[PDB]
Amino acid sequence: IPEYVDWRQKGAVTPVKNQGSCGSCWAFSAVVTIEGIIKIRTGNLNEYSEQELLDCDRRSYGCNGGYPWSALQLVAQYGIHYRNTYPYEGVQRYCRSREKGPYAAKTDGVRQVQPYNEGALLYSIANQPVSVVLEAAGKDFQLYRGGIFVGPCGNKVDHAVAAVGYGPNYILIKNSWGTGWGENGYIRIKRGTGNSYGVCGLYTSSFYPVKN
Ligand SMILES: *[C@@H](C(=O)O)[C@H](O)C(=O)N[C@@H](CC(C)C)C(=O)NCCCCNC(N)=[NH2+]
Repeated sequence: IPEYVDWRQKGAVTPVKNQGSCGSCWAFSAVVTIEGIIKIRTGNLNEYSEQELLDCDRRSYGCNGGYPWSALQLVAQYGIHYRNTYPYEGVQRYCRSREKGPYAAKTDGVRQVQPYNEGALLYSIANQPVSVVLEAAGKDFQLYRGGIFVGPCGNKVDHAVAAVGYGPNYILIKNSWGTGWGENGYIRIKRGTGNSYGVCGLYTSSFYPVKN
């Protein structure tokens, strides 16, 4: 795998989104990985529905949080609609996937990166955007404006985001806090520290969709 990956440069990343107050990061993270794998496999970059996962993932708890793995398993089992078909409302509502016609995309499964293993995560990022989790509760992360983020942070992971690239010192993260946070909505998080957890627990729980 190469020294640099940046799926934005491959046209595989949609604009940065803002989840708002709803604890829907798990769905945004999942959606980033679906948009990416659909671009990688088909050549078209589309936006898909975080709201659909929020409403329809019966293992998640809506705006009270959820599981990126559950959302990706939902897109592989049923599918997902375009974002314009099922727009983001920032609140869990009834599942309306039935009422919006056939799905726009469907994946074939979900694979987990071997946790606590930087190279395994880098290998998955070289192939596609990856859903990852991290500790975002610290003010250092909350107030991050730019640069390669080194913390301070613990590994108490609480926030799902998406890894869309990396470099020699960093992993490139698409957050769902709008375009005014970080580096136009992105954060570069230090890697190569020898901490199995990753900076901010970045290697704790990482998933990506599989699409044949
Ligand atoms: C993410 C966010 O919007 O910042 C949101 O809080 C979330 O999904 N958190 C996850 C933790 C990370 C994805 C690792 C979470 O808490 N998942 C477990 C389910 C939520 C807690 N349980 C209930 N019943 N609400």
